[PDB]
Amino acid sequence: KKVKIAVDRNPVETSFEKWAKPGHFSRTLSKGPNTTTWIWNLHADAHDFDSHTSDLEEISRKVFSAHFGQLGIIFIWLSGMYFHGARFSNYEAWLSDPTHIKPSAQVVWPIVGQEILNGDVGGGFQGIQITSGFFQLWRASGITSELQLYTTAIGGLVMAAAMFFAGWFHYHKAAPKLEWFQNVESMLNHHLGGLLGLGSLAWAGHQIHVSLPVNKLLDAGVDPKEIPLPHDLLLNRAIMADLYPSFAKGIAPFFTLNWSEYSDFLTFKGGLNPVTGGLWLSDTAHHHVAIAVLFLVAGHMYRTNWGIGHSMKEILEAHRGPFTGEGHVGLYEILTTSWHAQLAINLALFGSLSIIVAHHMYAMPPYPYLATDYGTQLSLFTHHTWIGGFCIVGAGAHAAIFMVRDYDPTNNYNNLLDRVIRHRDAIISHLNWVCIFLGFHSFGLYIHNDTMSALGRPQDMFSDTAIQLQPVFAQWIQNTHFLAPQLTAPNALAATSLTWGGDLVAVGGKVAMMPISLGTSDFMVHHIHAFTIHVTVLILLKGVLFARSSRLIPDKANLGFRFPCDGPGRGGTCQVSAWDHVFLGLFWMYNSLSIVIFHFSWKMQSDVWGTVTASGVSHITGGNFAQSANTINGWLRDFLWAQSSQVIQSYGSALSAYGLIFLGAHFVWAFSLMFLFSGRGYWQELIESIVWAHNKLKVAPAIQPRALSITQGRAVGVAHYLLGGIATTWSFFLARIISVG
Amino acid sequence: LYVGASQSSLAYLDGSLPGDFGFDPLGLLDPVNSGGFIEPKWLQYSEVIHARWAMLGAAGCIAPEVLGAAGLIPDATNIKWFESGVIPPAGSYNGYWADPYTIFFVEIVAMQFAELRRLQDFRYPGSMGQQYFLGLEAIFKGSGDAAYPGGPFFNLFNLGKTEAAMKELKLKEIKNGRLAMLAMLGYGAQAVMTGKGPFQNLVEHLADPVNNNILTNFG
Amino acid sequence: FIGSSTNLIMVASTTATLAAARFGLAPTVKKNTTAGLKLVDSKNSAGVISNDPAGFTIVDVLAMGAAGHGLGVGIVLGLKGIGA
Amino acid sequence: VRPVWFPGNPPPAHLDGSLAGDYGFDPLFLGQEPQTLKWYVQAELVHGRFAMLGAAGIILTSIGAKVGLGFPEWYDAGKVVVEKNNIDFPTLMVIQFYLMGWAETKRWYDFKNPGSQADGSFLGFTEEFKGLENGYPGGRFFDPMGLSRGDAAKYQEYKQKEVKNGRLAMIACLGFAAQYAATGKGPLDNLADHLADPNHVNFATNGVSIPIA
Amino acid sequence: MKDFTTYLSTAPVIATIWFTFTAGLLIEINRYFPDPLVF
Repeated sequence: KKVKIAVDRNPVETSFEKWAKPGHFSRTLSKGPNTTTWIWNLHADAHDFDSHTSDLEEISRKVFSAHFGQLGIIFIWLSGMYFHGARFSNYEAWLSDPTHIKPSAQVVWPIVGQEILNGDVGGGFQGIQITSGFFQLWRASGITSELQLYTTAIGGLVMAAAMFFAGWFHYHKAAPKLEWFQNVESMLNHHLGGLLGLGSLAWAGHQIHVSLPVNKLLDAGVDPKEIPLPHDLLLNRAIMADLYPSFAKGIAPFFTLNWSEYSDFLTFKGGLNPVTGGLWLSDTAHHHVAIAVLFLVAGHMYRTNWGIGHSMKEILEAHRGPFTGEGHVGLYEILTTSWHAQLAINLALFGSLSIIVAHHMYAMPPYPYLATDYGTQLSLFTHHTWIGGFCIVGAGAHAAIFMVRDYDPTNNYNNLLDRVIRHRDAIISHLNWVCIFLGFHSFGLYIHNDTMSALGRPQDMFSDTAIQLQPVFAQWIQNTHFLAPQLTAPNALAATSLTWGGDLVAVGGKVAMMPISLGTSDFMVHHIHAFTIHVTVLILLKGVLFARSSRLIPDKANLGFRFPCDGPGRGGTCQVSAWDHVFLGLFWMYNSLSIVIFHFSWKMQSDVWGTVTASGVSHITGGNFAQSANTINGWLRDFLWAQSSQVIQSYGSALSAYGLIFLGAHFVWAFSLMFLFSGRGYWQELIESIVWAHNKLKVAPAIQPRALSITQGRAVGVAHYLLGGIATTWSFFLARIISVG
Repeated sequence: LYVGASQSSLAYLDGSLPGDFGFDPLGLLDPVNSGGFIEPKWLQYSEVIHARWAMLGAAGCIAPEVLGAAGLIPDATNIKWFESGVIPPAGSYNGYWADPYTIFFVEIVAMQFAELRRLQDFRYPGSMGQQYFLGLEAIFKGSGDAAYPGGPFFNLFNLGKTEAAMKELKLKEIKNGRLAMLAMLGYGAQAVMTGKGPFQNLVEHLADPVNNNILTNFG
Repeated sequence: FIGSSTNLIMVASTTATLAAARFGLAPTVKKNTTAGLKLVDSKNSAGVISNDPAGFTIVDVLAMGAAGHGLGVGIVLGLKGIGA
Repeated sequence: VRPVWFPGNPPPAHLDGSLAGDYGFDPLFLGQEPQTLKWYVQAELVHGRFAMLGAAGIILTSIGAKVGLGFPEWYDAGKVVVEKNNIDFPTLMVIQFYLMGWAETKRWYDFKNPGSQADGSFLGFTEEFKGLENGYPGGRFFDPMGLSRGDAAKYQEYKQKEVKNGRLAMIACLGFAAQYAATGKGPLDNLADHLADPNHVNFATNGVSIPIA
Repeated sequence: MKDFTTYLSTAPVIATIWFTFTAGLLIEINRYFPDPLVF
């Protein structure tokens, strides 16, 4: 009932004794190796903390230290990016010409002829054109020299060492008890107020005091060397008062409730900056201020050690209706004792937010000179989308893990979860039917269009000229968003984004952002996306609901979460485990996200990106998406065959490496088919023949070579399939968008 | 005793520590499941260290301005506490016998010797009296309490002969140290807000308090 | 600033929020509320020892001060937003 | 009992004070094993002896350089000798490697098998290569004065002096390298510059050591 | 130190050190002998 800091002193001793003993974490691997399978097991059960021991406190402590080690790795990565930008980049030159000099932060050593990759990126530099968008982010924060980036790299290295020391300290010197980890009310209060609110407030302060004046001077034509240093702007009120008259009043208008006096750096300009092409930093600063206040307010919702506040168990138990039985009874105990359930919820919302980030970033570019860099835009959208999809699949996987291991029927008699398990057959049957309906009405349109076009009947197709299926709802929403700053947003100057409608914004002869119009092809591809998302949800939800039992195998929970099969009986029970459902969901997520990124690339290169000519805007492909995207042949010829010309002829230039990867990625993917279309029995017998050859020459190892397990074979196949396909699309997108963008 | 006392904080605060007023709403002295640096011995030691350092800091931050206003020291000196080379952007004094980095190296060696020997005596009570230190180990033995070592030098005049007198003096030290800590925080806040010295702020407030306060210094 | 509408509204808001919780009309650290918005005893872990006749602790003062500040800031900005 | 590198910290088990200059300084436990500690003891002794010879030579040459004798600095003596005297640099390197190879190889195989070099296979010399202890090769050739075979207390005191002077010389050579890379002049030139103005001519004002200065 | 050396003697650490040495030797050979196609 009391929220305090519970801890144990020196639980584990810091020593290297266990480093020399592989597989000490598990009782099965502690014996030692006898077969090669053991080695693979050594890596498969490394992070499986709830399998080493059944103590929840040990699992929680290991999770805490793992989090610290992960943050240390992330800090090393960030410090490396800052160091590369400070010593092996052309950021200083790119600042003087952000519309002609290509960003680059990686140099290669002159060995075996790889120096050809050091292409002329501009500004008297030779390197590899980066697409991470770090140059635009550093320009947005006000960084104007390599010394600041070098100092940030040193600070990142220090933070990495601090994170590693924190992990070691919390695991071997002061390990918190289980009651400290179960303070979800206090944890949520701190993460809402402190972490999010204080982080947004601190970033708002930096944006107001550094990003706003430095970027305003950069947009005013001032040379980066003549711009005052950030501390100079932070020390005197004269420069800030000259750039913003509201600063001449100090912090007095804030305490006197005269916030309207700050209307020069806290506005609702909307749209995009006509000079840089990105969002107004004054709007982002005002945004961060509002976000900080909202999160700080939300951080005082749950009760911790005083009477005021809420108890999440009380709120969960108070929500119960006539159609749900008992309601959320027992959900609090489920989330406060199972790390897999929390991981499932967090991974799902995290992946969804990542995809939302990708959409909001291409639509509303927040960094200066970001929209004009088509390579960065395409790469960022694709990267964030892939991360979101992978995290969603992982969410389904951990939901199944919770259902198999941490689920207990003695505490879920008549709650929501029990009723869901009770009607899981109805859920799966209806989702299967909607998947079939969406597949027919989504793929049949493309097949019918291909047939009518091949049969010489273009008037019988599903296009704008022929039978049209206009997305009236999306068009109406676009019109409402365009007209919002005049009726429902009187205090807003322009719209949130230019994709709704209105005038286009172009910077340096390149279209930064123009309105997006949806037609029949957009309708068809949106239905394709919905169908693929529904099928992925079907596979994951089927693996989650039927993880404990099914009509085919009633004791699936006894077989665990990850097992190959239940034998060839009952006609065949191959891939009945929840792990196999995650394995199939990975393929469907890859297919879905691949179609999503293809649609994004074609729509952007066809109706948004392009140069600006005299009295007219010309796109990259000429606006052929509204006429050639309604057929599979159009996607294969105009988008795959035509756009792949850059990646196949890249040999001999700075993009030749991409072409090499384009070929290498085709290898790995096909390599996956060796592990997905075969079985370990054949490989075991082949290994036996090879073992005989070794035994003849007395070169047979003591560790008996065994073929990969069935589950390992499936994991290897899906890993290679994903890596090959993703790397193929990565090479194609990057080579194309760098050559013509 | 003070405001904010609670029955939970009174479980471990029975007046044993000096200056115990039962003010602990954040529960940092609970010995039940304590470790690392959040434990009673280290916390009390850190409080007395901060108390003494803040006492010297408050006196050193308000002494040159008061001595300069009294005409005791010349005009070359008598600068603000944040303009004496502490923070070069806020102002630096070039009248010293050397640059601040040379003096900083001297401070590094000096403070390392003092602080490291102090820490080693805290980790091992009485370990600073065995190794040879030019015969100075005879006064570095301390006692059982790292916060109150004593000895011939740290307790030069052997004050607090009676236990009650020592307790009274300990309470006086902790209260004066807390007041000095609050004064140092006020010094920093006034330096950031007004941009002037603390004694100058006191004089300006004494002249006309209605027109000289935190409400009128906002803008 | 003293005597203006902004100062008067903020002072009245903070005093109103402080007067409601002390006189048993708003949630406090000692009395919680149910789903039907009815006052009832709580289970506070702190158990702040106060001398007030109704048990009004300093935590109640801080909570009511924040609540009154929020209501006052919203009221002032709302009136300034409607031209009144 | 005995003084340590960090007062109050207990000395490690692998450092019991039997070796000369034992202060219990091993935070990384690099010499926890007995054979590894033996090898590191010989390595430290060789390093200190070479550092002592180097520090003495550098100080003497800088002394001759400060006075009007024409002695070149230690960072240019190699070029001055090779260009002034018709000496081929690779030939000198090969001769030095031959002599050092023979000496160090005999020392190495003696470390592997103590007393093996005393078999008489090298020109019949036996007691001149028998060896006294690890890293302390007594005999009439290495110690013609016989200080290692008389007055044990004086011998132990000289051992402590040798290890301490060796560590000091190693620190001195590191200081020579840092001083040349930061100021660009010789060690005595830096000493004269510091003695001329110690308050303004030091590492805190050279503009290289402290970058934020 | 015995445990540390035993950890450094494991298959992945030994493989990393050996491949780094072999790769470095091949890279330095191609660096000092650019474009070797024949003997």
